[PDB]
Amino acid sequence: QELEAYGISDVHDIVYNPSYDLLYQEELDPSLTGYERGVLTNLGAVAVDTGIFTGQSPKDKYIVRDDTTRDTFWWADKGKGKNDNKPLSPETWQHLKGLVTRQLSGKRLFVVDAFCGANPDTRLSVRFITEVAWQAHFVKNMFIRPSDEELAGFKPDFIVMNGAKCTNPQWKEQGLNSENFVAFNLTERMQLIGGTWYGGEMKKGMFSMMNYLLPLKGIASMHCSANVGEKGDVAVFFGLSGTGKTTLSTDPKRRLIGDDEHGWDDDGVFNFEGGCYAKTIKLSKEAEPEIYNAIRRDALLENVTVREDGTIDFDDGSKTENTRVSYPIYHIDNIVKPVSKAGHATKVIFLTADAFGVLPPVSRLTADQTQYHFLSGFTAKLAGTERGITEPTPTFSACFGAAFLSLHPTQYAEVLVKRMQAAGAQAYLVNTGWNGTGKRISIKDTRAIIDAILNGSLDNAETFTLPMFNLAIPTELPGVDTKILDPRNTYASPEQWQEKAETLAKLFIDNFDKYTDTPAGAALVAAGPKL
Ligand SMILES: Nc1ncnc2c1ncn2[C@@H]1O[C@H](COP(=O)(O)OP(=O)(O)OP(=O)(O)O)[C@@H](O)[C@H]1O
Ligand SMILES: [Mn+2]
Ligand SMILES: [Mn+2]
Repeated sequence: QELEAYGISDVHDIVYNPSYDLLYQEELDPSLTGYERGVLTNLGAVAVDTGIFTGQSPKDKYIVRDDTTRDTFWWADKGKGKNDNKPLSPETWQHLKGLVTRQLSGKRLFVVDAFCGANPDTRLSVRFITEVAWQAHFVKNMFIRPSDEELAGFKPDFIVMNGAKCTNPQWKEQGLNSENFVAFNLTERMQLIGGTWYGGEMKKGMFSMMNYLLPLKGIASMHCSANVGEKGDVAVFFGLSGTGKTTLSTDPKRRLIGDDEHGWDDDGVFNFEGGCYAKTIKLSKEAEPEIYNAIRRDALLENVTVREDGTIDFDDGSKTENTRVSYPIYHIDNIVKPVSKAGHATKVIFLTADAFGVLPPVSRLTADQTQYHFLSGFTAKLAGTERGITEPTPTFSACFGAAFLSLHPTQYAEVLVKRMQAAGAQAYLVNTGWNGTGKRISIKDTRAIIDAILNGSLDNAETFTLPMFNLAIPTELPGVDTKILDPRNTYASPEQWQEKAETLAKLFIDNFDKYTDTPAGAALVAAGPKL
């Protein structure tokens, strides 16, 4: 009846609000075939393969262009910086909606109702529809699980229909990138998924919608982790994928607010999600004990290698480097509860994994440097590794998450700065990546830096200015190996560091030029690196 209103017909079996026990038994059903199948690991958690897609597909992301979105969305084709917000006609949207609704017609469907956003005043009431048990599990893990009371009066104001099993044969004619699609309609308030089974598309899809609606009513919407000390002091950690937001916010000395998506309104910082989505490549029990410990029944492992005897080879990246596990946030012992939110952040930390080996492990940023490095959104990676090559490859992703921005970067920078100023927050840049050794800084050294930021040690330290990037760096910090604080010390000579710094400075300078078409942007150039 109600499923019909969405266009899904002849649904025989409806599993509304599936329990964790039911999801466990659905995933291990021995008659499942293909990518629906789960296998039980010795840690008690079920592991699945997500299919050919093992990460987001930005090239398949489309947003319907209509009178509601025309003048507010950050469109990929309106010459305002590179992004993945590709415009979609309403007519083609109706075609994709027919593909997905027909695929889900005549099937057994899982329907998960959940919240995106910790606060009733700004949260989305999302209804997720799928025919794959582990997809419903993923959304039960990653979104906010309502109370029985909230379920009774649940009134969806966004529908996500996951049609991973269907594809679009009309895509060439329609000007699309492939037979797969991840599409959003703000008029009908719906997300459609076709071709990719990857659960991340639903998580980041609703993130992108929050990123669109929250700043339009004065609320920051942020790609960050967040935690809070006993005294109520809040830290947020920005950064691109793989830079350490989840690894480093899971800190037994802090209460976890969230690991990936947060808003910032008049009362403080608040988590969007009900779970965490940790990377498991090379996962070390000794280095990341709380994340490791979260891997138990009700956690959902993705694309890991599971041996015949049920043990996991966390080292094996053969399916993908992006091996993951999701778990409800209460699989972490020390968290904020029952509501994932706290006060205003006073520490704002930009994580970056600098494969060029130039940036210092830690530096406290000026106000202009904060805006400069927020708009720049830099990280890099050794792309040549499988070829035995050191191909440092830069990524500049505005606000440390341009793939999920629905508005222009400046709109996120503006509201972040307003929130920071009102709170007297301070910002820091942390290289969680490489130095002159050609190896990453150890997790142990990085946690000690984060400690030094949070407890005021770094603020009381004697500092000097790193040349070129003009970053204030400490001579020493409690519990941190002193040699690494100056990035020049791990090369044969400061001159060898300088050669790489000049290379990276020019990358930053070229990237930043697109923000200088305003007076404020051009004024920020002086805060960036100077040859
Ligand atoms: N010094 C370090 N600091 C943080 N992480 C490190 C360090 N050295 C290695 N790592 C590894 O880098 C990865 C950090 O990934 P993490 O899951 O924290 O990324 P993220 O910022 O949460 O990304 P996403 O937004 O995609 O979820 C982990 O695999 C971690 O084990
Ligand atoms: Mn993460
Ligand atoms: Mn993320």
